[PDB]
Formats: sequence, structure tokens, C-alpha cells
Amino acid sequence: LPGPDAEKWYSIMYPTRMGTPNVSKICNFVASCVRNRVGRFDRAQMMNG
Amino acid sequence: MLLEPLLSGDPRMTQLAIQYQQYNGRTFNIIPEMPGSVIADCVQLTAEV
Amino acid sequence: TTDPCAPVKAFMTLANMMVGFETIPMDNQIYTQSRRASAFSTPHTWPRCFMNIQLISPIDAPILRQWAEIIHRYWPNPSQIRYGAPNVFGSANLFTPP
Amino acid sequence: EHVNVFVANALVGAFLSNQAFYDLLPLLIINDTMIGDLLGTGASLSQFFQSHGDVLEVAAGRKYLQMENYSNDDDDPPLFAKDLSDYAKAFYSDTYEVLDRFFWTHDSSAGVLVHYDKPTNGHHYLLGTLTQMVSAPPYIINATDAMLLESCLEQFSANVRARPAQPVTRLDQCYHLRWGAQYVGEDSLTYRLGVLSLLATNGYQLARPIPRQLTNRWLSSFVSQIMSDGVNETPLWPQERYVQIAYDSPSVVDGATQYGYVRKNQLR
Amino acid sequence: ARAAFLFKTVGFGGLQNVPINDELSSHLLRAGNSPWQLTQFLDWISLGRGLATSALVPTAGSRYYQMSCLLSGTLQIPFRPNHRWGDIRFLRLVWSAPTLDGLVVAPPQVLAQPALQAQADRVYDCDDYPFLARDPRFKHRVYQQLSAVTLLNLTGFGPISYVRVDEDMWSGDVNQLLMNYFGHTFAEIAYTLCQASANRPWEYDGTYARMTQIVLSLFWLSYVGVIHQQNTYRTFYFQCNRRGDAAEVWILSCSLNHSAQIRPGNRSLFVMPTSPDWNMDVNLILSSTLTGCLCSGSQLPLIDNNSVPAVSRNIHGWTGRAGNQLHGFQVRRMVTEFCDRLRRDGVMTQAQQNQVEALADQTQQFKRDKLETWAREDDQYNQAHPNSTMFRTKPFTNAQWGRGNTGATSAAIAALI
Amino acid sequence: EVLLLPIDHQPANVTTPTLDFTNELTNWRARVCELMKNLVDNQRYQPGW
Amino acid sequence: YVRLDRDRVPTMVGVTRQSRDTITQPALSLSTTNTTVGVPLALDARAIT
Amino acid sequence: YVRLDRDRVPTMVGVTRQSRDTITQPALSLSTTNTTVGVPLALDARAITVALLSGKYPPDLVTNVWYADAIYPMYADTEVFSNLQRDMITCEAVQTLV
Amino acid sequence: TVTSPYAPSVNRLMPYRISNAERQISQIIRIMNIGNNATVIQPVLQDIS
Repeated sequence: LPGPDAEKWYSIMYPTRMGTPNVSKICNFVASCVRNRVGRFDRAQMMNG
Repeated sequence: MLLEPLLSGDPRMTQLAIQYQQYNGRTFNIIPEMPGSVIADCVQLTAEV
Repeated sequence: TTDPCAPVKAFMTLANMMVGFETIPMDNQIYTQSRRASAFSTPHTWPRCFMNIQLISPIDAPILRQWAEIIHRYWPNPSQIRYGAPNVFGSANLFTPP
Repeated sequence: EHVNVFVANALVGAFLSNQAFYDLLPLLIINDTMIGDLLGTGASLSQFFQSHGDVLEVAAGRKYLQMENYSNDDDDPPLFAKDLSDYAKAFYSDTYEVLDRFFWTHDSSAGVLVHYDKPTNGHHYLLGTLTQMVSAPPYIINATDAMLLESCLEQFSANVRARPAQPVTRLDQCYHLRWGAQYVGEDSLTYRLGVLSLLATNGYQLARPIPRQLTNRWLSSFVSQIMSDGVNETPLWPQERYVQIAYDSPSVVDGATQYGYVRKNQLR
Repeated sequence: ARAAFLFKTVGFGGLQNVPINDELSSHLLRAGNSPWQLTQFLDWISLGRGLATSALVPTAGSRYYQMSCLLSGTLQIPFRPNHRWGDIRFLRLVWSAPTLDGLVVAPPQVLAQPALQAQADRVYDCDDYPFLARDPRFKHRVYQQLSAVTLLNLTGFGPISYVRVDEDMWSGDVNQLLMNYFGHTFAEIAYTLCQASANRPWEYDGTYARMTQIVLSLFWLSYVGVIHQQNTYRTFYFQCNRRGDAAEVWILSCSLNHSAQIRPGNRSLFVMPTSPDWNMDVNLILSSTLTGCLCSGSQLPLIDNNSVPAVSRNIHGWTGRAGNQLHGFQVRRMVTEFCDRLRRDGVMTQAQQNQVEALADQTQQFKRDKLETWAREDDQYNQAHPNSTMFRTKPFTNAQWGRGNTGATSAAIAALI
Repeated sequence: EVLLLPIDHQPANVTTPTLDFTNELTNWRARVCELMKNLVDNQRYQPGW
Repeated sequence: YVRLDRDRVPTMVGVTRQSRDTITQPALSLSTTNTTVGVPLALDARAIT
Repeated sequence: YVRLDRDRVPTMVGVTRQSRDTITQPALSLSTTNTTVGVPLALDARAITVALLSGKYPPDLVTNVWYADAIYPMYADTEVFSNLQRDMITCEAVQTLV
Repeated sequence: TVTSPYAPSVNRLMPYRISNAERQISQIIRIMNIGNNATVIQPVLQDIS
């Protein structure tokens, strides 16, 4: 994201990226999700460079 | 220069070729035949060792 | 010049100058005889009248008919020549024999 | 050799009007087709021919010519406004669908008429101008209605004088209105003339005698009869789609032609 | 060039009236009172980038069917023999102006008066209506959507598309126009083409018509799998990164690797899906809409009588005694045909084929479950309310979930080239 | 795509125009002038000049 | 060099870096973005004549 | 334009923006819920006559060249392209309001 | 005469096409705005002149 700060955005945008050390509610919810739906997954690259 | 044009985008590649197209639609594709590479063979040899 | 559309440009520059004195048919309604000659830069812009000389009336456009005949008959023809020593120095030709 | 009728007429007119006619001579002899040759010229005098793509526009010349002693008398023959400078304008093409597509982007408020039988020089539409006929008082008749009336009277005379073994130039002499019904009222002279044209085409005959040479008084009487009160007591009504022929009518124009006429089986 | 302008209305799916009511009609006319809702449908489907849904419009095919039903139920008023336009009402709706410009709420007197009882599978001629006969441009503008409705209502399966291959179609103007769509998608191309056709009706053999036919042929050839990156039709093809996905996106592309050899001549045929899951495929509906827009002034070949039900036979402009056959297919099996053709061509591997198969199976399962649930809900609503019965999607039967003539259709489309 | 005009339009056929009198406006001017000539030559008006 | 054979005029020249057994993104080379076959270059007619 | 046909002379041009008591169909209320528009503008006969009597062309005029020179600067504007978007927004606003 | 390129491109977005209904509605609104008032329409004629 273009802006003064990005650490907060990188954690807000992708909930599934966080690790799950304990049995809190947030960690349970994160552990109950899939692992292969995050970030980009399709592109239209029509030219080189 | 040495391989700099290959780093412009998507370095993942297999083989080089060149083509041109006529007005009716026909194309001519030229694929040079790679003779070999002594360095590449030597590098793979050290992988065995 | 190496421009492949050069013969067409030679024809259309005279056709532009003959507007109001001679007329030739055109394919579509969008383009007319007043289209600038420098705009015929691609092979898809070649008019039907230039390709088929029989569509130019020798009565309506006498001079333009002759100009088309000169281009189709006396335009220079390409040729070939040999160079280098392919037996020792090899060659770097791609689309032509080495 | 075959000569081009358009070029012949234009040449005679230009020579009589003292205009540049020497350019029309090389076009006198037909090469492949009349309309094609006129379409391919591109640049001509342009007071005779204009090319709108694949449709050729031709001005319509006079059919009658007055002398000095014409005085709009009762016994003078009617001229139907075809003696003025420009009463109508013809558009020639090769196909009626092309003509119809052409009239998508052209004014047609005056009215478009057509002969579906053997045309004079091929498929063509006719558009009237804003001239008037004033030789039949107390009525003022515009050009379109004038030509409709003339064609209707010719067809009625032909129906009266028809014989089984006598050839005729055209089976149907009536003009059919194709475009422009938006500007025509339901109680108007144009509508009533269209009805009369259908009747004449289907083969009705007038009860009153028709003189061999027409007069202004007779024409005025006929128009007054048309505009009198009453109703249409026949099962025939005009439509712009096609000319409809009753099942038991003596006409055979549908067999002769290939487009325009449709026979109705249920209409008896 | 077309000479006869006829169209067919929708038929009752077991009910006793047109399957539409006041709620659905209001939801359709929510943002505009014009019954001609092609642009509104294009906006609603949102370029086919995702799965559109709503409470009253579960799928895009649902909205398409509802548009067809509304037009079928409403057009029967001015097409009565008396030809009056604004004296009777249909579901608290009346025409505004004789030129059929919009629908408005009925006046109090007409509301008190009884409504019109519509009929099923009526066939009408546009030239019968005086105003349509008088105005050619108006008739040509309306007949595009009328033809799309007819192409949807002709049979009980999904919409019908026309595929034609002919080398003489290509020309300089066609090449120049086609080159401009290098990176766009099928949905965007369809949007622009449909808007242009709406602005101006095309002529018989115009540049836009020829390019539309070429685009349809390219899309269908790519869909079957005859044309790909290593085997192009004059260096043109369609690429799909995720085959078997719920919402597939196809992109026009050029490649100089190889050009296939095309036999001279002119060939054509008619394609349609049979499985109910076509309701969630924007590309097929858009292809059918493009064919309908083409049908305004092109006079496509006739359809054989034996391929349509009895009520659709001997239509003057559409069906005939001896005509072309309709080829129907199933999407899930066509995916397998695509994968097999690519593998035989040698540009795909077994693992990739397995992944595509798994994704296609998952998508089919999901769509089948959703469609069955919606059908059951519609049935329950019809049972509850006996005076305002409706359908939200075109009715289907259990037998339509099996493979039909998919192999024959694939073989025919392959032989087209 | 249509414009209406209160006068007749005849497209020109040459790009080098010269003077021409075959026009409706020129005819109008000629008719007005000849009408005024007739008025002057009338025998109930001339004797006063 | 063709003379007046329109169906055989070259129009496009491109370079590919993938083998002819795979389906990948259509990453066309930069040389294909020219209206002519190559980079345009102007000349003075008077000097040549 | 009508030349001398009095029956076809236009006498009223009107637009509507509302509706009457219970009339719902615009074709039934346009006749009686419209306001006339139009205005006369006066000119001077002397100036028109002088212009009609005194007119000349440049000494050596070639129409195609003259118009190709004159029209070229005028066709570099995009205000019509802007007006199209303005019209779209206007119609959108009207429908949103209703 | 104007010219356009002939080559692969980068997917420009130039929204400028609307419908005849929108054009007609805007024209009607403009005619409603200019009603019976000469001073509102005279400068337009001046600009055209």
C-alpha cells in the first residue's frame, strides 16, 4: 500500500498470515481457516516489461 | 552486456526463438539448435560429487 | 527506401493532386480520393483501384491510368548477392540462407 | 449499338439550354449498364445526375409544354403540374431493399411513389416536390396527388377499353405510395386517391363515361365527387406494405411480377 | 438480408398464466420503466467478473428469463386485432405512448377494469403493427431484443448460438478493427459491440457484422480446444487461465508460434447447452445475445423442424422443412473434451488435467445444489399463493443433468475448421 | 444525420470556379429587374417622366 | 523484399523465450509494438534526388 | 421548411415536464400540459442586400487546398467528447431524482 | 485526414459513447432552458457567424 506507514496494513489485510500459539478465540478462528487463499492468485500479463 | 536483455522480465525460460509474420497470416519460426554447454555439464558433475 | 508501402504512396500522391480534374473509384465511403498520401503506411490500406488496374476508366482518368501502368511495369525488382565465408566464419543469418 | 437513354435526354436538354454538352458524348453508348456507367462517372455536370453511393438521383423533366394561348379555360386539357420546372425527383438503384435503406436517412414527408410493374428504366422511387396544381378550381392539388390522379384515370380507361387479345404496355398503371403515411390524414385527398388506386388496380370501372380527351371541368367534377360525403363500401383498404389483390379479380399482374403484389385468398 | 420479422413468446411452464407477477415486474422496472432492458442486464451482470445474485434474481439466466417473460406478457396488448395500445392493463401496468416507450401504473378506471389474460407460445409478425410498419429504424432497433428473446424461447434448453467459418470474411478494415481488441476480454468486446449495434443497426455484410461473426467463431473454437497458443487462427486465439472455474474469464491474444491451415469454403452450425448450469455462465448468454443482435439484418440459415417442439415448427423466418441441426452439449463433459484435445495435441500433462477435472467437479456440485434449492423454494411459493404464481428461473427436469450429444457436438465444431 | 436548407443545393463539380449565372437567386434578381422595367415602361406611368 | 505481392509483406517481428510444448502468458516482446516492421526513420527527398 | 403550402406551416412547438390530475400516460397529457417556445429575431435588409450584391473570391482559388488549410485547426478540440459525458450525467441525475 | 496506430496496445479507457435517448433528453432540457428569451440565443448565432 502507498502511504506513510505499512506495518499496520500488512497485518489488517491478511488475517490468515498470523501464527497461532495459544487457544484464544482469535487463534482458534485463524486455525479454523484454509491456508491457500491469500494475496494475488490471477494476473493478465499481456506484454513483457 | 551479457544476458542483460534476459533480465527485463520473467527470467524463467527454456529456449530462444524469433519469428515474423506476413500479411495473409502465415508465420515463420526459427528455433536454433543448442549444441551444448561445457560449463553446464561441469556444474551438474559437481552436483554428483 | 525500404518501406514496403512505397509504391502505393507514389500512386496516391498524384491522385490527391488530381482532385477536381479526374476521379477514380474507392472501396468504402469513409475514405475518399483526398486522403493524404503519407497516411498509406500499412498493407491493409492498399486500395482496390491500385491493385486492379481495370477499375480505372481510361476515359474518366486518362493520366492516372497511365501512372498506374508505369508503377506496375517499371518498378525496380529485388535481387540477391553472396558474401562472406560461411565455411570458416559461419553465418548469423536468421530468415535467409547463410 | 445501344444508347443510354439518360445521356440522350440530358444531351438534348443541355443542347437546347445552351450548356456544356460536349462531355456527355463519350457516354452515349452503353458499356455494361446504364446505371453502372452513370454511377462510375463521379464528376459530371451535376445538374442532371448526382451519385449518393450506389443510388443515382435524376431530375424529372417536363411531360407537357404550354403554348401562348393556354388560358386555364374550362375546356383546356389539364396538365397535372408536369409542365413546371421540377415536380418530382427519381432515385434509381438495383434493389428495393437498398432503396429502402437509403430512405432511412433522407426526408420523405412529401411522399414516395412506385411502379411495381415494368418500370421505365429499372427499379426507381419517385419523390414529389412542393409545387401545386391550380388549373382545376376550386381545388389546389399538390404534385403527389396530381400524379396519383393521372395514373388512376389512365388505369380506369385501360380497364374500360381492355380486350382479351389486345396487348398493353403495362398491366398496372397506378402509382403505389410506399413511404410518408405519417403526414397523410385519414380524411385526405391522398388517402381517398390511394383507395381509388387500389380499386382501379383490382379492376373496378367508373359508371360515368370518361372522355377521350380530359378537361378541367371534368376533373373538377371528379374531385368534387371524390370529396363529397359518404363512406367506403368496398372491402379494399390501402396499406404501405404491398399491393393486395382479391382472390376473384381478373388481374394477373401478380404472376407477371416478382415483388410488390400479394393475392389474398380470404378476400372475396 | 432478412425479409420477414417474426417472433415467438414464452410458454407456460405448467402454470395457467405467464410466470411473472407484480413483485418481479417492479423489481425489474426498479430503475427504469423501459421494457427493453438489455443495457440494464449488461450493467447488472457486472462484466461477469463474479457470481451475481439477489433475493428475487438468483442468477443472470434468471434475469434473462424474467425479461423474456415480461416482454411476452406485455406485448400481447398492442398486437390484438383491434391494435389498441392503451385501453387494457396487464398486471397493473399500461403502455405509455403508441410507440411502446415505457410501462406505467394503470389509471384508476383501468385498475377497476379487469386485466388481460395472456396466452402461451404466440407467434407474431412485427409488420402487423401499424407504427412498427411505418417506422423502419424503430422496428430494426426493437427486433434485436425480440430476436434474442426468440432464440431463448425457441426450445426448452438454453440459448442458441451461431458459429460460422469463412476465409473471405477477412479484409483490411476487419483486420484494423480487430487488432484494437488485443488485450480485452470477451465480456468487454460484447459490451462495446452491443452498444454500437444499439446505436446503429448493421447492414447485411458490414464490417461490424463480419467482425462479430469472426469473434464468435474464435471464441467457440477456443472453447472446444481446437485453437490455442501453439495452434492459432491467423495468430488469434482466446486464453483462459482457470478452466472449470465458477466465473471463467477469456482474453483475446495473438501468437506468432504457428498458424493452422484452413480449408477454403463456407461452413456453419448451431450450438446450445442442455445442462441447467448455463444460468451461471455469462459467456454463453453473451454469445447468444450477439447472435440475436446479428439477426436484425443478416437472415441466418433455417433450423430443422425435427430439432424443435411441435409448437415451434414452420416459423416463416426461423424454422423450416430442411434445415441445420441443433447441437447440444454439457459443460462438465465439454471441459473433459477440452482437456483431452489439448493433451493429444501435446501441450498439457496428466496432473494439470486432473486439477482441472477436480475444480470442474466442485463447481458442478455447487451449482447443482443451488439450482435445486431455488427450484424447491419457487415450488413452495407457488403452492402457498394460488393467484400470483411465478417462476424465478426457466424450469428444468432431472434428465437434463446427464451428458447428451457432447461428443458429436465437439466433433462437429472440430470439423468446422 | 440530415440538415434541411431553405434553398436548393447543387454540389460543385470543379475546384477552380468561375462566374456563373445559372442560379435561382440570379434568376430572382433578373425577374425583379424585368418587373421594374415593365412598371417603368407601362403607358399609365411613363408620360409623367 | 517483396515488390507488389501484398499477401507476403512482413508486418511484425517478435522474440519468444518459451519452448513450443507449453501454454504460458502471452508476454509479447517489445519489438512487436511498432506500426512498421522496425523503428521508423525519416529521410530527405531533396537530398536523395 | 414549406414553400407555399399553408396547410403545413408550423404554428406551435411545446415541451412538457409535468402531468395532470390522474393522467398517467404522457401521450394523453402532452396536448394540454405543454408550454410554447420560440422567439423572433430581427435583421436589417440593407446589409443582406449589400452582401448579396458585392461578393468576390480570392484571385486564384483552389477549393480543396483552401478548405484543407482552413478546417485543420478546428478539428483538434474535444468539447463534444466532454458534452457526451455531461449528457450522460444529466440523464443519470434525472432518473435518480425520480 | 487523421491516423491511428496499428500494433498491440495497453488497454486504454476512453469512455465517450452514449445513447440517442440520452442525447434527445439533453436536447429537450436545453430547449426548455432556452424559452422565449432572445438574449439567451443571440450570442450563439454570433459565435457561429
